Amino acid sequence: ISSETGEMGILWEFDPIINKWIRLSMKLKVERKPFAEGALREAYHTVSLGVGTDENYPLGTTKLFPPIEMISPISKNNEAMTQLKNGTKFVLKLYKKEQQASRELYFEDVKMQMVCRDWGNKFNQKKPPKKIEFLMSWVVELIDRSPSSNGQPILCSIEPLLVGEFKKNNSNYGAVLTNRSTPQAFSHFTYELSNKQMIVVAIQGVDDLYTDPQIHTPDGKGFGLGNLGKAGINKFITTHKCNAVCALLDLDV
Ligand SMILES: Nc1ncnc2c1ncn2[C@@H]1O[C@H](COP(=O)(O)OP(=O)(O)OP(=O)(O)O)[C@@H](O)[C@H]1O
Ligand SMILES: [Zn+2]
Repeated sequence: ISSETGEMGILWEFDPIINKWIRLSMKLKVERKPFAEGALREAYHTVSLGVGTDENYPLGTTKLFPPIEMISPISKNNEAMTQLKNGTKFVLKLYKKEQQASRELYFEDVKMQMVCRDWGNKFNQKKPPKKIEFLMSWVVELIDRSPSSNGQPILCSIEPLLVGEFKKNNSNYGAVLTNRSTPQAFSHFTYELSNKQMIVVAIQGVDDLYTDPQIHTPDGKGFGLGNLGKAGINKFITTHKCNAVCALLDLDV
């Protein structure tokens, strides 16, 4: 953590393999205006002023989210310390004018992204023609900012900066928006290999470095408000045509 000058944040990293959140602190400097926006969020260029521990910001005043038993007591090891080290340029995302964004939802979005990141590794283990990867994402509590009209602290999510032409390959409701095979085959892979317990769609990013994915599950629970359940899964099916990569992976037509 550097001096000076920016704003402090509590930084949360989820680690799927121990199934725990890792709580840290960082300092960051964010541009006043967004460089981009989509249906739900605005994105801002940001630079890291370093990552440190959470010692100064005691947890549990009580009523915790995430609850204490979901939090690692040790945080010495994490991705943030290298990927957001001092001087790193990265992206910060805020929900637009939010009504429906509870605290739990931000953590849901980050966890969802980490799950998708596991699916990417699993896809890559089949050695397809093009490997894929999902970016890290983290929750940040912007503790230096005045709480909202309702007294909630300001939350956001952050992720690495993608350099290149950002493209959306499918949506979370049936749209197939480019001719590329790998993104559609990856979505189908997740459906079949999960035994239809889930699907990853809204495959989008620069080349095969993806971010902002969306998972549908049949019960429609969790995975944020973009989880459209069976309906989302079925929409994907109606517009999906298998391609050579699906064939290479031996997926059912
Ligand atoms: N990591 C990144 N690096 C560079 N640009 C990004 C990155 N993530 C998002 N963007 C840009 O910011 C825009 C909005 O971000 P994002 O897609 O995460 O939110 P959203 O648009 O609300 O989600 P959706 O469009 O799927 O509803 C994107 O459409 C893209 O132009
Ligand atoms: Zn297919």
